[PDB]
Amino acid sequence: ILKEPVHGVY
Amino acid sequence: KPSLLAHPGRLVKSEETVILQCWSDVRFEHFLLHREGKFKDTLHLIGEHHDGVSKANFSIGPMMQDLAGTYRCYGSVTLSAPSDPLDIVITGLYEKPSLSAQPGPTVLAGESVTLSCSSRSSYDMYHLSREAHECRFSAGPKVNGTFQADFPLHGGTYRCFGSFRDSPYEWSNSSDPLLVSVT
Amino acid sequence: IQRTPKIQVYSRHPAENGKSNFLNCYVSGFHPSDIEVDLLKNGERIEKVEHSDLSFSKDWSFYLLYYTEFTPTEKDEYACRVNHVTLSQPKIVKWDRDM
Amino acid sequence: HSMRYFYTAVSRPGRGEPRFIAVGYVDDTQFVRFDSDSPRGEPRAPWVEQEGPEYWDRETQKYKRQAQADRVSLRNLRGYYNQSEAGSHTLQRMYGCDLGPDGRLLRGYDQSAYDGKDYIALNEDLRSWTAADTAAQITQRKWEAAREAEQWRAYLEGTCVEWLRRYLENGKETLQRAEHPKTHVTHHPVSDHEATLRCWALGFYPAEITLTWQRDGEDQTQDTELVETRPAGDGTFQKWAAVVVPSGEEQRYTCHVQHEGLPEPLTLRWEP
Repeated sequence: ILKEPVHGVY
Repeated sequence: KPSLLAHPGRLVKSEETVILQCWSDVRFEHFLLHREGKFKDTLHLIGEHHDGVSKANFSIGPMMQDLAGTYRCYGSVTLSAPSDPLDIVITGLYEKPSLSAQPGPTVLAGESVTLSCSSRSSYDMYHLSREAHECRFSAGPKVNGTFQADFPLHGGTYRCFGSFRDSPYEWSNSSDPLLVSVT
Repeated sequence: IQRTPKIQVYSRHPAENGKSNFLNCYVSGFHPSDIEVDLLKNGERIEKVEHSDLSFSKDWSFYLLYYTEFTPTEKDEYACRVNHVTLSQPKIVKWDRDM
Repeated sequence: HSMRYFYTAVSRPGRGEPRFIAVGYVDDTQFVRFDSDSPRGEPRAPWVEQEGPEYWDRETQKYKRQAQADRVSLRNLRGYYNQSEAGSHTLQRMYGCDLGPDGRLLRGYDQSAYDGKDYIALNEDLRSWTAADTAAQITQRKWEAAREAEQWRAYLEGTCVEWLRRYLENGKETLQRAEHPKTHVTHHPVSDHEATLRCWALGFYPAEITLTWQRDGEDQTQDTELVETRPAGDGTFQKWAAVVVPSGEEQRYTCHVQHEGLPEPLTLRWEP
């Protein structure tokens, strides 16, 4: 299952 | 020049929607909304006419980082002067700071009140709202590991937000509301 | 960082003239990910060629498998044409049925 | 066993929005793919084709959101390095979980590269990052204010492990069953006094293999030509190892094949 894109903006 | 207003305000929480209202006295039959920022855009809307006011309601969708920046609106009769810039920020991307008041939240009229926004997170900048137009750069790390700024300041509820210099339109979660009672 | 691709041309199964098979071109070790890979039958681009989805190794370099169904003969020659920013000209590697 | 995800986002300056490609593996078996260039999460193995249509809608949604976060990330990354608008740039991320013989977590990992160069990695404790350079320190600082380290530690220790063990049950007949290699040796003349011996390993899964040439039982680590392990296309792998021997000394050379799907190593010998 995919990791939830939360606030992972670089 | 036309007028550009955010409803309910230019501070939009992530994943929430805001409406920018572009309205004029001149009868324009079309309206342009242009964002300058990380990702630029131009939005086209027909334009409602009622009592000599020409108006369009741009709906800015689930707020994301690419929709944040400086918006301008224009009217055409088939381009007008630009409406003054409207900076629309996104908030809620980072952990929320702590808002304090020395001497205390309740003072008597005439006592100088100062607000301290602080966090363990290394915000470069801190923003003071009540509506927001106060930005004070941070100082730190403090021995505590805290990054903090002070806003020398009748009455209201205050929030403060952190941000980083590279993205001036991307702020932290709001601090808990602090109510300054000037009695 | 720019990395020239490694190219291997081969079959899915040992070549047997007259039997269905798949002709593969494995390109790996390359960076950036933009790569042009053709499979050639007697010098002519094969038109229906598929490839795997982009992945990369631990050193961050990419790899892709291009492949097409084919029946080896004794009369036909096969190759793989790779083009990449690190290449002066397109690189052709011929299919050796024992490599 | 492990589950790893590979993101590749590539800016197309003036050729559209950044292309985002993602693939998910369970050991050496891909099972999912996504390409922003109607972008859909798609199964690539039959044991995930058995998740329902709500699993896949959720999957697609996260994918399209990762593509929108990567599009902003690459716009930030170019800003950090004062890079121009016209140039294409690459953002890669690999993450996932390993498991131990107990079927529970051994290690989690999450590493990123910018234009092929290490950028930020999650430390083993799954609480902190290492920043490769000063640009990656801005990202670390934002991820720490974002409280990302925990999001990831909840992924890597919880849902990454739970879904790997569910994938491995769903594919037990394919994923938990090593396929040993089919081996043979070929022979070619080399000039007037020499000859090539080529040791072949085909049809093996997983991809970890060791082929070794032995002269009288001595390792010929030097003077052995070892080709990269290559995908066959049917889910199995191929590797050969050649050595150049003198004509007439071929009988002294043995090829040795080591693969976890084998209860004894394979020894091979070309005989004339």
